[PDB]
Amino acid sequence: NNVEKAIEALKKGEIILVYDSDEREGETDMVVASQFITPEHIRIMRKDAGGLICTALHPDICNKLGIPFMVDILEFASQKFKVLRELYPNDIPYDEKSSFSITINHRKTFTGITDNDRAFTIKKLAELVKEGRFNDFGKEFRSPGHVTLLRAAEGLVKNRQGHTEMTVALAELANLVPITTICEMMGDDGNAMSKNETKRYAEKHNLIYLSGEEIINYY
Amino acid sequence: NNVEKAIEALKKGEIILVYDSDEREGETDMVVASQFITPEHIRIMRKDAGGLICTALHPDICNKLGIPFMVDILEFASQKFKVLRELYPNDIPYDEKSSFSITINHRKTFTGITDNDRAFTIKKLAELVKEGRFNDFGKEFRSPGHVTLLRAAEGLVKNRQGHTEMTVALAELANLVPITTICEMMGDDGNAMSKNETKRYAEKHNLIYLSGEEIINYY
Ligand SMILES: [Ca+2]
Ligand SMILES: [Zn+2]
Ligand SMILES: [Zn+2]
Repeated sequence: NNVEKAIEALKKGEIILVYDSDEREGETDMVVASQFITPEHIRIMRKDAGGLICTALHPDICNKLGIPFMVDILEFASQKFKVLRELYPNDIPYDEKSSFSITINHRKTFTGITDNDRAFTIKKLAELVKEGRFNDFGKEFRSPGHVTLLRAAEGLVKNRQGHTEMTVALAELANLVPITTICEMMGDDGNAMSKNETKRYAEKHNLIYLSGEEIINYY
Repeated sequence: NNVEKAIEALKKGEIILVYDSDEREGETDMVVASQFITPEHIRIMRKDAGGLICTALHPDICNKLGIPFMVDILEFASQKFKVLRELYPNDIPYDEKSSFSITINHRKTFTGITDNDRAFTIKKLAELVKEGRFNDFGKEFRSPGHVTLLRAAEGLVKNRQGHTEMTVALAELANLVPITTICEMMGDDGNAMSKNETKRYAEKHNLIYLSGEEIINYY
């Protein structure tokens, strides 16, 4: 129904809005299939959403490339930088653990933060995966950079119900490269844009709007 | 006089604009003293600037906190995570190393991304430093988070002339806690907002428009 529409929207390279849940973060993210990302998508995200621009990757891709969770990197590096051990995220409110990963940048980009640079870098990642050029990964990108990556949990929505898993799930259902770029919608009252408020944005912009349970049930 | 003008502005908790040299980044960053940060500050930055919201710390503050360069952490972790080996920052886009450090969220924040959460996270960090409670760092903050920290170079603008050093140097002259929060301004053409547009922006909002080399020369 609504999910199907969302799937069709993704194949056409459009942006969809996704609400997680009232009991979890209670935030709405703008979503786009990374293989169709454009400079215009980013400009719209920094302007109309305002959160962090992140690109979520399916666990299968992360494994083929050896991409780890950021916490695993810090935990290991604490042997030399002790303070990192003190910063461990053992108390995250809305969930057990975060999906944060490393941050990259295309060695070809200048500063890497402009809309053109980020869309370039993101489209390149999605393209290298779709073409199976895994051996060219380390060659095409560097790190750190300005493009933040997220790693979706093994089993997707079965073991974790975050925007990271949900959006990747939708891309899999659409038979696309399981890679998505998401950004949270912030409000003018210093908090996250309300559910009713993001919903309006969706209808007023002809975009499809979904909630966590809808996607999870379809999966 | 132009620099001292920006100084009086920083102490008043105002946002100042800085345009660096054209032979490096050729961009304009929004700048404000982190100890005087507010949700509105973040909101303005994400809407009219759009870049990455970063907090730059004086090298002395970094050493007392144990905060290293993100490149050092990845260089070390590459012993276990091979993917990081092929991403060695040997082709540094600008100077020698990236000023990028770790990302953090104060533990008493919820999602960390909202304007209130990020402003709280930056203000509490300024408070912790000003009160000299360095050993409380891990007690109050967690990593990774939604705010990106930058580590200024030893000797600041004397050894490195990046946005990170110029803005921190200012905080020193202003006799404030040497911690600043910066956001690069993005243009609608997909690139960084040009100097002509930043000047016009500074005028309409009546904000100081300081030059990069002016700050260094005065230092
Ligand atoms: Ca989140
Ligand atoms: Zn989320
Ligand atoms: Zn206090």
